[PDB]
Amino acid sequence: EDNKQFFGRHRWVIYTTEMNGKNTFWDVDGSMVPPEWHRWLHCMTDDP
Amino acid sequence: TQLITVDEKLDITTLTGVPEEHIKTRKARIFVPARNNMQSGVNNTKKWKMEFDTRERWENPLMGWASTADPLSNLVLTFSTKEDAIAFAEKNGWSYDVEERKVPKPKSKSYGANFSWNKRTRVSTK
Amino acid sequence: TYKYVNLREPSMDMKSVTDRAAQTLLWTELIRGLGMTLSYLFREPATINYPFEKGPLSPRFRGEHALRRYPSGEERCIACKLCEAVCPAQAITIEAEPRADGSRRTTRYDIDMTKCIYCGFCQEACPVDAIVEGPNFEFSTETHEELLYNKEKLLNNGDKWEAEIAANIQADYLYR
Amino acid sequence: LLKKTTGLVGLAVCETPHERLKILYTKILDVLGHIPKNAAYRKYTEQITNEKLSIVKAEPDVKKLEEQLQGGQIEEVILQAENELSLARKMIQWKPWEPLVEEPPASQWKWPI
Amino acid sequence: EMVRKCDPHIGLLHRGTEKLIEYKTYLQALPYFDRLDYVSMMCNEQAYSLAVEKLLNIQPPPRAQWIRVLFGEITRLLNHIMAVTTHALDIGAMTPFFWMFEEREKMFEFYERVSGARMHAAYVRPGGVHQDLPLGLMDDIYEFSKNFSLRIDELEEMLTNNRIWRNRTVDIGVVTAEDALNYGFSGVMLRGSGIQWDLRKTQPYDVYDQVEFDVPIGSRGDCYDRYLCRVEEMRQSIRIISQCLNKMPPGEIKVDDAKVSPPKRAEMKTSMESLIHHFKLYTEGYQVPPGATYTAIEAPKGEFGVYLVSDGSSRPYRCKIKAPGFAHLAGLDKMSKGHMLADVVAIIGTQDIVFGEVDR
Amino acid sequence: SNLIEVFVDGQSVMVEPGTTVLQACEKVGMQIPRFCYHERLSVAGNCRMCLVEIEKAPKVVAACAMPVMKGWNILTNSEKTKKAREGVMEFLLANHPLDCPICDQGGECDLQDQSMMFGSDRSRFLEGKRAVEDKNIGPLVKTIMTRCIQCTRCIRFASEIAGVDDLGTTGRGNDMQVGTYIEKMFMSELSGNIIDICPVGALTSKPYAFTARPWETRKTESIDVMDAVGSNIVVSTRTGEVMRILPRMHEDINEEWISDKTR
Amino acid sequence: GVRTSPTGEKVTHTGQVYDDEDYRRVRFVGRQKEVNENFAIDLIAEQPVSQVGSRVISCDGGGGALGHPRVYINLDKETKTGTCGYCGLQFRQQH
Amino acid sequence: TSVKPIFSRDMNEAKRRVRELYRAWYREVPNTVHLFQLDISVKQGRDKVREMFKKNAHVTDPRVVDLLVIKGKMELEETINVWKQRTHVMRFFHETEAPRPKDFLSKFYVGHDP
Amino acid sequence: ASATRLIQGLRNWASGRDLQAKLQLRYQEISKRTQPPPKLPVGPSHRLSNNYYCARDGRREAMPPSIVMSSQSEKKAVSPAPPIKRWELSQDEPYL
Amino acid sequence: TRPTVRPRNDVAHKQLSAFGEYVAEILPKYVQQVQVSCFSELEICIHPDGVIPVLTFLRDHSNAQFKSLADLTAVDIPTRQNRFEIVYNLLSLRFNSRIRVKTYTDELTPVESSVSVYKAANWYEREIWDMFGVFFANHPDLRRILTDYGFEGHPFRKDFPLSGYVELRYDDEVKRVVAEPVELAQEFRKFDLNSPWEAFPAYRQPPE
Ligand code: SF4
Ligand code: SF4
Ligand code: SF4
Ligand code: SF4
Ligand code: FES
Ligand SMILES: [K+]
Ligand SMILES: [Zn+2]
Repeated sequence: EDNKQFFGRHRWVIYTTEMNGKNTFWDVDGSMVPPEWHRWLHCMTDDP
Repeated sequence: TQLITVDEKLDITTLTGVPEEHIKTRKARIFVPARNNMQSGVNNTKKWKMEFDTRERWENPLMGWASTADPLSNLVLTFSTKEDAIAFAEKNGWSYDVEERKVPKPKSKSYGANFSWNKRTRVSTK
Repeated sequence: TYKYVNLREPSMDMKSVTDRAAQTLLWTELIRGLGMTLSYLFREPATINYPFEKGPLSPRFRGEHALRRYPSGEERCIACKLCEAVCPAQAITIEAEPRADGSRRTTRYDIDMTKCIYCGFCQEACPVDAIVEGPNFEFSTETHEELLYNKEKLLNNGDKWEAEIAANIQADYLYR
Repeated sequence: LLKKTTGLVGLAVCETPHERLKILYTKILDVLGHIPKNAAYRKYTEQITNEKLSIVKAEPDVKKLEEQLQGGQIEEVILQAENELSLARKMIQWKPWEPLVEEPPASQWKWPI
Repeated sequence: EMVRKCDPHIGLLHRGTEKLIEYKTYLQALPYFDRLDYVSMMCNEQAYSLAVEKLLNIQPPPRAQWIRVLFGEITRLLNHIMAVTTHALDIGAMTPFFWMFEEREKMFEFYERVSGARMHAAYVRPGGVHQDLPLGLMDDIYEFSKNFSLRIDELEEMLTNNRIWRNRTVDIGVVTAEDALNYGFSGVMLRGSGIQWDLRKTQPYDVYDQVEFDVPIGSRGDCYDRYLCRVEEMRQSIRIISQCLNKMPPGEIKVDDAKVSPPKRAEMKTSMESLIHHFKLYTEGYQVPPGATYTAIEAPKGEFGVYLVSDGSSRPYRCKIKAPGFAHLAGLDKMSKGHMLADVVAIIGTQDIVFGEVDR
Repeated sequence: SNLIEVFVDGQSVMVEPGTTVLQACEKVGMQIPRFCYHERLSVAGNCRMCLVEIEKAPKVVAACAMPVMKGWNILTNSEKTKKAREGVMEFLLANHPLDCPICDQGGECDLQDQSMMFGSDRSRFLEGKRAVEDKNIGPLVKTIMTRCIQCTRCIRFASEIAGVDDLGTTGRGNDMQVGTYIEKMFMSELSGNIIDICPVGALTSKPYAFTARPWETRKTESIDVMDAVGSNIVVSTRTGEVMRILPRMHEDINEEWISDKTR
Repeated sequence: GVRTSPTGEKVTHTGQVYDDEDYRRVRFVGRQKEVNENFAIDLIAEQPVSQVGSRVISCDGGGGALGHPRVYINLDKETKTGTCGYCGLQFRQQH
Repeated sequence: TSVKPIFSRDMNEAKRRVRELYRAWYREVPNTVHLFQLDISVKQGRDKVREMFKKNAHVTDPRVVDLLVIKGKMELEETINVWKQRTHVMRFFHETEAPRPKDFLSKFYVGHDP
Repeated sequence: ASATRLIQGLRNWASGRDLQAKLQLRYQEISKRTQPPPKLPVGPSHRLSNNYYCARDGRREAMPPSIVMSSQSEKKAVSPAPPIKRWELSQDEPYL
Repeated sequence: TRPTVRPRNDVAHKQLSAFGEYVAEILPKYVQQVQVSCFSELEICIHPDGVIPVLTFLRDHSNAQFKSLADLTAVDIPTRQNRFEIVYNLLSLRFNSRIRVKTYTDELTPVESSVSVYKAANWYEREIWDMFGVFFANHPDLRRILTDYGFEGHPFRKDFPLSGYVELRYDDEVKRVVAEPVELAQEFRKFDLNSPWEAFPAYRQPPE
């Protein structure tokens, strides 16, 4: 979080380097976010 | 004058753009649709319908869906009278056959017949 | 109740005529436009860092479809075919029979996602909250038939996204 | 007073609207005399043309003539008088006061079918 | 250099929309109207809703009418941003496109918060709207509208007094008022030629007789006065949105005839009549009494009409869609004579043309 | 002729003596709603959905059973006729279970359809509904008796046309239950026609159960060949597959019934 | 509760599996047949029968307006439990 | 049976219009084969024109053949002016379509169509 | 918002407008993404009495179109409506 | 009937009825029916020989001034022997009103083109030709406007199927997009949605 950023920048993810066997160091993906954090990251809630 | 005399049968099959397969080999059915016996309502039995012969419906190899090649398989028309329907079928060159309208015959309803003195039409319960 | 855009007669005194001639010869409105473009040069841009930042969405969002369950594992769909009766694309195809314990369940539940218009009429027609339209929009495929979902794909989407789908329905069911 | 613009694009400002409206209204009545008296188009158009001509003759002002002719600007009142004249010259040729040329078929305007 | 004849060939997005409408119910044929003028989604929804409600002899509740007028003016801001910015981007000014599409992005967020879709909401329905406003939406509409005047101001700083923008639009596409009436023009195509006509004033619909706005009128019939009319219509849309946010009433958002609009999901799962009505509305749909209507609204492109014919059933029989871009693009051949090939793209910009509604 | 003159909404119509109000309204093209009335069964008069106003008469009459008197003006669309219809539909839907999605009669239900056409659009029933024990009457007719509206078309069919006399009503009041009272298996040769004449989903087809739904079926009109009667049927199909077999009305053959083999 | 054909192909909860000689197994060759392994007929069988003391009970699936329509289940049969037509939860009268 | 004509009062004027339309197509076919750069010959396209004209050779109503001449002029106008592409002109030559079974026995072998 | 006062003053000078009072980037002034649950109002037909549907039936009060003329005095000429009232110019901002 | 019923506009109903009498008695050569709907819309049903006199009257008369052609439409009703119903939606800006002018034709009788009355009609009746096949005599450039260039048939006729008769695909053999007969992988599933019970007793057609 950074609530001094503007709305859209204020929540972000740094993706892991290995998810389910795939090297995602450079191959990060929008669909690597699990559904419990997908509400918070897409700002469907204020609650992680 | 500005009115000509055409003594020919009205045939517009060249103008409708329908291919010859779906003109000369199709059989229209002109009919009043039967009442759904699941229901007592008779409002769907008021108008004349024109449908066609059902052609092949086969299975989609991918999904199992019902594939078709008949364009006229969903084509149902609605007519006020039988004669409008026959004129439309003859105008478009469709071979047709016509079922006459089936009305239910008038019934003699008597609630007193359920409680007769000497007839078999007594109800055993109510 | 009406106004006249562009019905101004300009002043023809020497002051205003020299003003307009200075605008012509010295390009004053052009420097105004350069100043406005320069003003946007020194703003923070509106660019979010996709995929590491995501665009904002509401709990009403209509993304990928999913078939849901009760809090027992029993699937909610009771084969009533309201969703394919209302589906304006006819993207939904349903077959059904009583399964081995006598329950009214589906054997087929297909949704062609390439016919689908993503309008959510199936989730508002569904009387048991079975079909919903989840928050997933990041589901582009590489082949056309991977978007022709059968019942197993939709039940996997339900099992995959239920932790989020249930919270969005929890946020939005009082408006429905 | 010399109205500077009509506001409508392509509608030129008429310098003498009163004389132009008088000429147009009397010319409408001259053309409209060639229609039979039992034709309702003649009676209705003589009625509204005589009303408009009385209003034009009875008001020397142009602004009050606009407020009581009740037809927008005075130049589009002139344009509608021209359109009525052209219509009357066409209605002489059509003769639409005659009886109905043909009855429709029996269920032609029956909705629903 | 000159253009002697300009023949637009259309039908390259003809999808047979108003034949597909005939095989679907009224609720099912509603999302075809989002896809006609696809920068004017809820306005076409509102037009079809008013057509079906005029045939059904029912009326929306007052809060639904204020939601429709609020989102119709948000839709009008969307469409005039699209109009002005693509009209500048085709002439060559590429920067206010990027400036105004961030505000257009925020209004798509308003649509997504109210419906779940960013464009094709299927929200305004026959009977009212589908669903109520989520809490805190009107505060964010206020925060948008409070700043949007500065956005229009800096767009207008970039284009209006600019000599290069004026030299592309001032003597271009002059339409006389009589030819604009004769060629079936509507909306800004009439009002730029000085015709005082707007359907929100003369033939007023949902609550437009209760909001208070001015109607911009051009003077020379050119591309530049129609540009100024669209900019001032964005100004007046901001004015109407301020009045709609202050005058929003409480109440329901559907007509409380549950034989037309669906019951709530809380009472569908509790009441027997409500479950029967939910069933028959989402499978058969509501029947419309037989008749034909021509309902027309003031869309942001002009008069958007629906000639809808009902036969008593739960599907439309005929649904002719009158659209502004059809008549405007028919008038393109007159509007470009004696001009150059560069002026033709400015004329296709001043006629706000979207080929979904041109083609159906 | 001894035809008497009656009026349906003021329109003059000459009917035979002995005509009921419903048949007199049928002669002018108006269909009075009904649940217990069926023109091939004896008249019950026990659902009160046919209640119509005769003008200058301060009481609605049961149109299925009341003979028309001479000079009556039957008001089929008057205000207290509509109040009678909405009240009786309210009482019909008071204890009726919320089963329309899991019901096979859904989409082809008389109770649904003329609740849409003649009922109100909402409920005032704030109580707990009843639940009726289901009966086992055979492998053909699925029985879910909570959906029963006690119209007694069952008992009249099995008593008069099927000739069995083994269905009835046991109990009394709101606890009145239609059934056999014993674990009996109703197996007539015509035993599947109580599926047809059940207006509600209380008697559905057990082989057809849960498989299809009426709007998506394509109704093809064909002939029975299981016997030499030539029974006229509708073969309803969905996506190239035969779903069920319903009867067609033909007054000279199978009037609107078929056998269980045909069905 | 997924089981496996002798061809190695998984069987869905419907009972669908392709035959040994059906060519349409080639769509899974080099790819996967996607089934769901949470069979609903096995999961609802794990729920215990609810003992209630009333003759008629009601069920709406839990959650109020988040479940299914509220239906009333008779429990007069002592041989068989009363099962919900929507959610499949079953009930028994304790006397 | 008193109908308003379209262009032709009787069949002789109608055949005059059929004949002039055929002349126009016959003149146009070499230009169509050239500028669309079709892979057909001029004789083959002229045989296709003769086939399309002999397809409608049974019509005895003057209004119907007036409409046939009108639609043929519209096709000609779309072909002279390059409004059609090469694909629209080659759609008269059903080349990718398989040859349909003609006799009873091959239609019996492939399926259920009569 | 994070712009330094020099860039903020330069930006306000080159635009000619005060840009910090009306920022196009959204911050903590917008509504919270988590809201309290609503309690929505019901319509006027949610009544337990005097609420018969035939007394509020919209679809059934639609009638067929009244046929004025069909083919089966000195009466005043009429118009389809009164003529449209001339619009008044804006008191708010006429551009005059 | 206050909150949910659309309120009836009696003033406009009376005004449009009086104006319908006016148009019917000025033009009795062509006017067949005049009807005002319950939601206050005026339809003039005319004989098709008076397309130009009735529309020119409504455009040019001082008590009409229907200067704007809103829409021009055919409706196909196959049970009528004059199956095409040509609908003219006119707009008066002077009197703030709308009028509907309706006439008929079959497949072979031409309607006179109304581009001499409204230049808006140029593409509309060309669309009516493209979609219905209604030929408009003495039209400037009558041809197709919306369908493909080789298209056979008129798609908005009701005997024309939803998916048509031909469909397109690219074929790599001839290096060309080709037209082949239409085959659906999933057929359009026709839904018989009509209720067997009468909905509107005021619209009941009288029996034979
Ligand atoms: S979202 Fe709409 S188009 Fe998609 S499956 Fe649901 S009802 Fe059909
Ligand atoms: S509406 Fe819901 S319960 Fe009914 S068939 Fe569709 S998904 Fe299943
Ligand atoms: S019988 Fe009719 S009203 Fe009752 S549950 Fe079945 S469909 Fe619904
Ligand atoms: S089961 Fe059906 S037919 Fe039998 S009495 Fe009950 S509602 Fe009537
Ligand atoms: S129909 Fe007369 S009471 Fe049942
Ligand atoms: K039944
Ligand atoms: Zn349950």
